[PDB]
Amino acid sequence: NRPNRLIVDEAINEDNSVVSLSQPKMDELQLFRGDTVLLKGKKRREAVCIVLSDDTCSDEKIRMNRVVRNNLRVRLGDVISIQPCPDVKYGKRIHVLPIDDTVEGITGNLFEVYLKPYFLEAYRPIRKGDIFLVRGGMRAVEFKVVETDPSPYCIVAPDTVIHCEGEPIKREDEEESLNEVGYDDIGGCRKQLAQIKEMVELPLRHPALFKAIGVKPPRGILLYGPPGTGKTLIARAVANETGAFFFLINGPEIMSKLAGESESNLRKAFEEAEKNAPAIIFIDELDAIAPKREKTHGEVERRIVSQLLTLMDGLKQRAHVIVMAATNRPNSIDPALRRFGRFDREVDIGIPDATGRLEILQIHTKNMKLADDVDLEQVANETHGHVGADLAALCSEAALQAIRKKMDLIDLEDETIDAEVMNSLAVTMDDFRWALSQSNPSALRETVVEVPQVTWEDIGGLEDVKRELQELVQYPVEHPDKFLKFGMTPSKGVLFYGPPGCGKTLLAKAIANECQANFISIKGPELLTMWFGESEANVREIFDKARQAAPCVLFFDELDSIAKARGGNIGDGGGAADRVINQILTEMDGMSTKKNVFIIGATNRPDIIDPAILRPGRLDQLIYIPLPDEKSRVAILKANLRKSPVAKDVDLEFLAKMTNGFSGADLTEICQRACKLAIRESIESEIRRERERQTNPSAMEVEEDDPVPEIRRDHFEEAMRFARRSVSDNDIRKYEMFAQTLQQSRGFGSFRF
Amino acid sequence: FFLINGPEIMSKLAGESESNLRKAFEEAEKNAPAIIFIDELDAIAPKREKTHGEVERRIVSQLLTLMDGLKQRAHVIVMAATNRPNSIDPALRRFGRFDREVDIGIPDATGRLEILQIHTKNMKLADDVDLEQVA
Amino acid sequence: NRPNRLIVDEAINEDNSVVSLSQPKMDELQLFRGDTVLLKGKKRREAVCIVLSDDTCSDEKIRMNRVVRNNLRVRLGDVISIQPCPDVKYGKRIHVLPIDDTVEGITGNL
Repeated sequence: NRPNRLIVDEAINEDNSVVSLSQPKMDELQLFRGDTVLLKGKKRREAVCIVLSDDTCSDEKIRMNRVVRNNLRVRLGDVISIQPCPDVKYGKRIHVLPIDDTVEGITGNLFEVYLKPYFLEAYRPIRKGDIFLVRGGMRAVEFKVVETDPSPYCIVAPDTVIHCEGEPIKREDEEESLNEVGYDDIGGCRKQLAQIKEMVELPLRHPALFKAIGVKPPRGILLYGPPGTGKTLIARAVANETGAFFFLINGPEIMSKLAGESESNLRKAFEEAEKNAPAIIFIDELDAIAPKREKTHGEVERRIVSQLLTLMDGLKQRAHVIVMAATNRPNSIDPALRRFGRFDREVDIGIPDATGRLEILQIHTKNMKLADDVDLEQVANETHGHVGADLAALCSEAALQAIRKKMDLIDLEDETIDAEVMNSLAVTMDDFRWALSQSNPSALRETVVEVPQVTWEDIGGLEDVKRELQELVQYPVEHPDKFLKFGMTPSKGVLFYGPPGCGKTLLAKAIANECQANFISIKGPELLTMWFGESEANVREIFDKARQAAPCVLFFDELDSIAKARGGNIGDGGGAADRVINQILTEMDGMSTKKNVFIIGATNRPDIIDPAILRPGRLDQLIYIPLPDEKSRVAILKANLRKSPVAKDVDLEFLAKMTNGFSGADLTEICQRACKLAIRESIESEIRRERERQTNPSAMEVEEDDPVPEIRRDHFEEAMRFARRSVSDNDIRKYEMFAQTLQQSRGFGSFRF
Repeated sequence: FFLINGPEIMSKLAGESESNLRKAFEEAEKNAPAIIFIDELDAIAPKREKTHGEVERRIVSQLLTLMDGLKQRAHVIVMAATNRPNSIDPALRRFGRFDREVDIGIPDATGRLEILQIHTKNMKLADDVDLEQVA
Repeated sequence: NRPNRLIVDEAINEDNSVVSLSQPKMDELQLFRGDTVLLKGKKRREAVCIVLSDDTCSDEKIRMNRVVRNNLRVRLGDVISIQPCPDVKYGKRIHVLPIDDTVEGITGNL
């Protein structure tokens, strides 16, 4: 219509396709009932204008029938210009092709039924997959018109010779055409995408603008995007939306085994596309595969690369040519085309944001069931780890889990498959959450494999530490607000300088279970490689994966091992490792974005720490965790008892008093030993009862006959007699000295005037 | 069934194996709602990341084109016969062939004994073969 | 399927190919002499079987015989009704090919 769009919400008429001719609509656009002005809808939309001017009763609003919007595969409220468009022209002999799902079951001759329904709903919709108000024949007679350029909307006239439907159009092909890939069907990084999309379109939509500029437009940019992000899918969909002489290319076809056959085929394709109309091609990282006569020794490949470069960058290459390049290697090493003029531009693609994730999720759900039981906004807010095609796969997995539950929640339902039941299945926030827990990011899916992790509730003590971890996690959710208020960035991570060997893996697992993001963990065993220089390459790969997967954590296991105290003292391997560690630290601190990371490290001792890494900035924070206290001992005992048969026979307070800060792992081991003794006693009692093999029907008054359904204080005393108390006084002194050294730098007052 | 040995997919002519695989996939698709068995698929490629082989890169591109095709499975099953269940293969690097892994109930432990019992019960008359020895 | 487990008991008729229909199938299948009673079964089963139902006396158990299960390749309790013969397609030249077992053991030519 105009930049002032028609508010098509509720037409004055209630037919299938009747635009309510507003006083403004019927006046500014001469939209009379006989005026069959074709509305400028979406995706080549045109029809006969059913004027529904009802300004006499109330204020006539410019509204199209909601049935028209539902039919035309559009939304109600669009702008459409009321003029006779050529998409529905005048025609003498128009081909008629009734659909197979429409021709089958129809009553009478096709011409007889059609002419009967030809006059009915003449001003119906003829847009993309538009369902005209074709009611008649006592059946779903889908008047599948050819919708040809000559008279796509057939006026009721005997002149229109109804050509026989030479083929009954199958419903599957019709659905596939309706299930097309649109430009708005992608979403995501619209800010970047439109920059190239409008650039391409305006050059064709307003070529006069390009002429007035005096500068030619690009010949097709390169999509430097993360692989498998739907980037291939997104490019294909964008090409499908564009109405141009497109001819995508693939590397497999680009690799011929004959003498120059691939290059000749590529040249022929380019020439045919140029001769056709607006050329559009798709590439798959064959330029990162281009040796540039320098990377590799494959001359035939190099020859093909050079010929392609000349074709795309040469004397009078082409007009109306769009060489769209999809960089499957995001860091496409193409020293030849990836420059000014040789490449048109470079489109950078990757993972979306939380808002973009929500948009993509909404797009996926739009073609899905009700999902009323599932809160999409909360799920998208939670789903801050996966993105793009990963998010789409997650949605598919949630649908599959809900469907598997419902089909399992029902019988096979092969006789009465209640579509109402299927719709009611929809999607559950329970099913969605179950899949999401089952789901994980694809990058981590090839990177890490988690094991069971107990919740922070199972974590005993470290209340201040738990609070700090919670604050760090919440920083991700509201850090925009904090930066807006103060303007201060958060810390990266803290070195959990815990008691020596007290077990910090427990803390790490508890954090990971309590973690709400993509928490990754380092491994001290996989630090170095025999291949020269591979260590920093592994380090670089890890850092890059972390930067890609924000928010993320880096549980630096064997922090002392990587620290190597000084670094670079003796041995060539030692020097190389020190260099790699320094490079990793510099990558960590720092010349990058540093979006969301967590430096979680536990070392043997502060002396074992890397002096440079231990320095601030390189070290964000540190947790010089001491050994367990009596209250901590009681907490650990309770946590252990959370899954055990308890008793009051042995006093937990007395146990803590006798502990004198003994190792909590020792207490857990003592509990395990007591439980094992009780279980063995129960097994022996059961064996003894079975020895008298049912001597009486009521031989066992307690059928289980649990001899130790509670904790035997005798077992506790026996475990105490064989206690460990692994707290080394020399190790105590060493950890205390390290802590005292740390605290020596500490100590400050109010410092307030 | 379309058994496709990974070793059989190794050719000296760059693309010849890839072109043959694409042709076989198309022929099976035109044939019926068939099932493709990608034998030795895990070692069939290095995902063109660990290896600098341009042939490997071409094979990966063909797979991402052939295996990931626009409705290229008209009721067709691309069953990727991985060499090892946990082998970190090329498709581990490129999780596009397993762009969706089905929640499917995996095997059992007495399935060794069960399969031995089936084989003995298939046509064998070894009555004196004790089932305890089989277990 | 249905929540009530179908009782797999002995068929009323001794022959495997002949079975007794249930109460609902006693009169549901119309007995026609000029048209073969093709029962709708599993694997495109169009079998011209009898409409002999023991439902006129008692509730005949819905269960196949010892060889009927391997014959029809249908599970116990599966619903089978008299429907149009889908395995019987009339064509311009529709002839049944012979086999060696059809030739071997039979007197004269196949």
